[PDB]
Amino acid sequence: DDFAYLNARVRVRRGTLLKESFFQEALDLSFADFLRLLSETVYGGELAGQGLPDVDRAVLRTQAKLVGDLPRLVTGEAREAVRLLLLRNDLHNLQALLRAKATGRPFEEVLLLPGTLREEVWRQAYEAQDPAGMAQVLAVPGHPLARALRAVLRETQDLARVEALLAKRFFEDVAKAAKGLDQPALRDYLALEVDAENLRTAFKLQGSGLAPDAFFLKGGRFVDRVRFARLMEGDYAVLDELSGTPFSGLSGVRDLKALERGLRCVLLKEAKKGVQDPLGVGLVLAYVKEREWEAVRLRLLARRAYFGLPRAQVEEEVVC
Amino acid sequence: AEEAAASGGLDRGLIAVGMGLAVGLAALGTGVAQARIGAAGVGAIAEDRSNFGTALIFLLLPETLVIFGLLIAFILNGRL
Amino acid sequence: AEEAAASGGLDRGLIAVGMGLAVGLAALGTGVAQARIGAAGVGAIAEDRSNFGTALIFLLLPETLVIFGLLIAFILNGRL
Amino acid sequence: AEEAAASGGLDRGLIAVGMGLAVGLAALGTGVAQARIGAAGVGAIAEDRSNFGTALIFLLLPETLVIFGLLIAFILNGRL
Amino acid sequence: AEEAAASGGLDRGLIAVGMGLAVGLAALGTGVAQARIGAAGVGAIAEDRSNFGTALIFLLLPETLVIFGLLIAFILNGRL
Amino acid sequence: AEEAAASGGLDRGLIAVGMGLAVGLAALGTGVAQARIGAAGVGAIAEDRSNFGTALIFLLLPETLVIFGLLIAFILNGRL
Amino acid sequence: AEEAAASGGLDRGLIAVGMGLAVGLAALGTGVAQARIGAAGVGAIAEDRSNFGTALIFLLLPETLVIFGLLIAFILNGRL
Amino acid sequence: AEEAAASGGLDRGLIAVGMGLAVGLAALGTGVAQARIGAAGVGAIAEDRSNFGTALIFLLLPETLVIFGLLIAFILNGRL
Amino acid sequence: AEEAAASGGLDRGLIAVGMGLAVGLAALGTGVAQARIGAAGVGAIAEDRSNFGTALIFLLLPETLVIFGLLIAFILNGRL
Amino acid sequence: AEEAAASGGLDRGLIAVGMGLAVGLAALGTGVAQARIGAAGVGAIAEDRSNFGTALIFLLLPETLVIFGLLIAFILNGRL
Amino acid sequence: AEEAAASGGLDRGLIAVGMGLAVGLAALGTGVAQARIGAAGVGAIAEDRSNFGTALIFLLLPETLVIFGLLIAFILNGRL
Amino acid sequence: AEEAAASGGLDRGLIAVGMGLAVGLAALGTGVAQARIGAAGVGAIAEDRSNFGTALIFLLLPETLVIFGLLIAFILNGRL
Amino acid sequence: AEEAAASGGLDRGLIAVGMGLAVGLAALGTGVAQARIGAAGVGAIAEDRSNFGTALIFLLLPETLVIFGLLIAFILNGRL
Repeated sequence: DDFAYLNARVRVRRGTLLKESFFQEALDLSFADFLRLLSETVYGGELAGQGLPDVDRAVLRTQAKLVGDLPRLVTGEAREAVRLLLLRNDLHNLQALLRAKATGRPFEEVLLLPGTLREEVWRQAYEAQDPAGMAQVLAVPGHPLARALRAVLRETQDLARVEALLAKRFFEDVAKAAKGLDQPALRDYLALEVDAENLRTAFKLQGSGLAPDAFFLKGGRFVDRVRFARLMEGDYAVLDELSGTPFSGLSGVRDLKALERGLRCVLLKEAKKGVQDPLGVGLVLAYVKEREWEAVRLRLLARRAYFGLPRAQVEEEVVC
Repeated sequence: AEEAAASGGLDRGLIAVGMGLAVGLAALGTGVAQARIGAAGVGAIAEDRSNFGTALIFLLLPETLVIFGLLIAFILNGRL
Repeated sequence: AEEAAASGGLDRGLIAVGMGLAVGLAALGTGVAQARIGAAGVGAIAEDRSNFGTALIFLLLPETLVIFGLLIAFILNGRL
Repeated sequence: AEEAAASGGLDRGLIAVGMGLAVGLAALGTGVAQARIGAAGVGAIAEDRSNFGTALIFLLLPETLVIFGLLIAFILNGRL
Repeated sequence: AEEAAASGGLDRGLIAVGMGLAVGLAALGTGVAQARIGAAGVGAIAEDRSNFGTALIFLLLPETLVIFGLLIAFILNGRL
Repeated sequence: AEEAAASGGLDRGLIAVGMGLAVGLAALGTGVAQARIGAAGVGAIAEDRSNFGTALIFLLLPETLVIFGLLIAFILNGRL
Repeated sequence: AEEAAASGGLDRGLIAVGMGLAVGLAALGTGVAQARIGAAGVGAIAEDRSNFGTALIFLLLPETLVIFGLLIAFILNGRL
Repeated sequence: AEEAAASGGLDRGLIAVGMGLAVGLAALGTGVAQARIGAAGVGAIAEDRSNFGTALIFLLLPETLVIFGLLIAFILNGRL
Repeated sequence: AEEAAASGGLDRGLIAVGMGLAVGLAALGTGVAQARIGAAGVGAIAEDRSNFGTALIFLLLPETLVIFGLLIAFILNGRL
Repeated sequence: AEEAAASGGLDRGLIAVGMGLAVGLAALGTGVAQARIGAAGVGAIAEDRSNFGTALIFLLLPETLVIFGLLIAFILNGRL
Repeated sequence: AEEAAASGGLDRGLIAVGMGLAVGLAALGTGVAQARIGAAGVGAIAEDRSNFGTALIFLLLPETLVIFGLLIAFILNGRL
Repeated sequence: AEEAAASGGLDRGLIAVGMGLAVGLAALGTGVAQARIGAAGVGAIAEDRSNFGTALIFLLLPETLVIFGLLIAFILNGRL
Repeated sequence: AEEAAASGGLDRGLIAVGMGLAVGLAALGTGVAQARIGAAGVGAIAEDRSNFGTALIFLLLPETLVIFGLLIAFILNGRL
């Protein structure tokens, strides 16, 4: 098993993470100067073309070899712990894959990177012609996200529903396993991920007339059914009573964009102070949030530069 | 030996050591078990502010094993 | 002990040593196993709020062991 | 046999220490084993309310080993 | 025993070996427990300040075990 | 052991001492091995609903270890 | 044993040998209990500077575990 | 040589004690090893549902060490 | 012991065993406290060079334990 | 290794105990060393069918501790 | 002098066990304590070569426990 | 005893039994450490097919301890 | 004792038992540190050759611990 070698491999990698002062420089640059800067970094090391499709691809391929190769390098008890983190990036691939089989559209225009399910699992799944067979091919790597899929697929074959019940059931699955793999660092974070999900499920489905109890799943810290119901009526006075959590910063805010920005920045923060717990999954935890967030800012800074958008429209979203 | 006197030679004392093994092992195990419940407690306090009580009761449960075992020990290592 | 502790002999000291492994095994095993389940249990009452009772039946499982070790401890006592 | 040095000489005492060894190591191992299975079983009950029986039949398997050891020993140290 | 002169007992020396086990293991265990609640407490403040009280009530519980152990050692050895 | 109260001797006593360690450690190892396989095994039985028989046969293999330690420990006592 | 001066009887020696087990096992327990809260404790400051005090006050509590183990040892050793 | 202490006295006594350690430890290292391979092995049967044969053989490889230690001891005390 | 450099009694050798434990074990506990907190301190410097000190003050606290072991050994071998 | 008279003897026992240790201890270290690497490594072949040759050469490096201990053990306690 | 022999003695052997605890246990705590620091040290040099000095000072730091333990063993064993 | 000693008997035999503990513990630490890394190391070989070797050499490094310790016991147990 | 060319003696033999504990434990701690760091060193060279020298220096550091445990051990036994 064991994170002893694996943590060590990641510590060398934390050396080539992009510090805050790069994005600071990049805003001052035009697209031509941005491109010269980008090539110094490790995302730059996969670059294959000046234009936009190529920037999206260099970023993605950097994430595929430095982050998406982690579950293979461990096994067992190590592997389950690392796997839960990786699983969110796999769910994104799965939801798109499930949707290409079902609505008959090509394999293309989806997210592919390795994680827990390999590239070949997604190709064999795609080519499967019965949803049940599609499901056994997915169940081969082993993970809680299969077991979550399997139960939802028994109730339904409707696209929109499978998507929602899979996500709900999946975070519930994740939580139980994670609580049983211990460590304070992971527990604090898990709580925030669920709390953030809860808020966020409420925002995405806002005003659809639905049940507010459906947007609250266990794992919480301070949020409950009533806050959800008020929130659903359109009242944001609930967020103004929400303190003692690091979402203290959501108070007095009522725009969906500022609210959701806020949750992603909070989750970033928890993970960045998990490096005072680098033992076990703590360090990897911090490493994945930072590679993800970094990749996102280079894509936003590249878009902002190419189309000559307003600076303040993106300067605020590239810092927490 | 006895739980209230200094009577006994070597024979009686050997009995003391042997009964002493129950108290050590049991105490060892009750201590490790309380720890799991204690950490588990973060979810109980976090999620619901009424299921903090369930956790209070849980920490109380491994202690029951040690105090009963210890009672057998005190008695039989307290006979004439 | 065997049938004494304060007028006891060396034969009884063996019974004492043996009894110590037996209580030690009961308290240790059941306590550690019980805590695992109690710990898991927080999530089980939380998620499966109607089926809280299921988690409690689970908790009962190791208890069979703590009573068996004691039984043995009792058996070993008052034997030659 | 029974512990001795002046209540049945060296001969009797050496055997006595020897037989106790088995029960101590086996008992250590068996305490841990129940915990690993019980922790696992909660995931099962959560998922399906037909797999409670499968966790129980698992919980029971390592119990046999120490109680079989104990029974053999019991014969051996219940006699002269 | 006493530090002063007012005790003697051949039996008591054997009682000291056997009792050293119980205190030592109870402090080991109580400590391991204590830590889980204390790390959990870090989380409790983080989650909500007002229910620092929840960390406090659970945290009291492993203390009982060492404390209990200290009294058992005094009764068995050192009472006179 | 075959003999341990059906014959006395220093000679026997030693054989119990050396060979006693061998079964106890084997009995320890079977428990931990069986348990682990079972703990991981709950996930297999849950998911695979027609590949469940494979988990059961694999779970049976550590039993061999305990029988091996016990056969050796038996023969050598009471002499080969 | 003796407090002042080294032991000069075999009985005094034997008590010393037992009493050591309690201060050793405790000493170890203070150590493990400090580490989980201590490592987190830096994190306390980090997250919230104002509640640096909250982490320390938890860490202090395992120091108690050693002093309680010493006091039993300090009294018991002086005489037999 | 054999394990005795009256078919060779004090000279013999040392062989019997020392040899017991080789077997006892052979048994500990094997026992724990079996658990690791078992734990990983579950994945392999789930993944490839017809590569059942691969998991069983990998597991067999630690058994080799107990057959090695347990025989060596047996041959040597088999001389007499 | 207090008297031991090149010869000494059997008795003196026994106080040296028991007291030896107390210090050795403190060093052990210090190292476990240090491992966790030390490792955390490497995170802190990495992030910000200037708050090497916070890590250092938290770390300074398990040193106290090693010093506590010394004093137990010192008093009990023979008072200054 | 061998048992005979010219690979046997009382003289041979003193050699046999020491040399016997050498296989046991080498066996201990080998079982744990080999297990994790072998657990993961058989797994690789299950996943990726181009690591099987690598896994076999890799596997023998932890096997080296038992093979080493075995050469010492065999030669010294051979014939003459 | 401090800690020496040339002739050995029966007294010395018991003295030897006692002094052996201190170095052995301290080094075990030094080894683990370093090991964790050592893992974290890869990270310190990696982020910045302006914390690289800090990483060296952390690494030197767990040595103090082992050095301290050498000293306690020499002092106790060479004071009259 | 050995083939490079010509001092056997009860005297060589105590030393052989006793010194045997050291190699066994050196093997234990070596064992646990080689295994964890070796498993992660499979992924290393998997990645580097031209620098596969590096992984192989890192495995060899803990073995250095076990073997070094055997050679030290060899000197001690026979130097003629 | 002695280590000039032999160490035979029942008395010396006692010293031999005592020291091997200290070697054992010191060697055990070395195993965990050296291996983990050595794996960590192979990752450092593979990503960046600008940290190839740090990786090498870290490997050496745990070697001192195992030698300390040998040196004390030699010292009590007749010196170097």
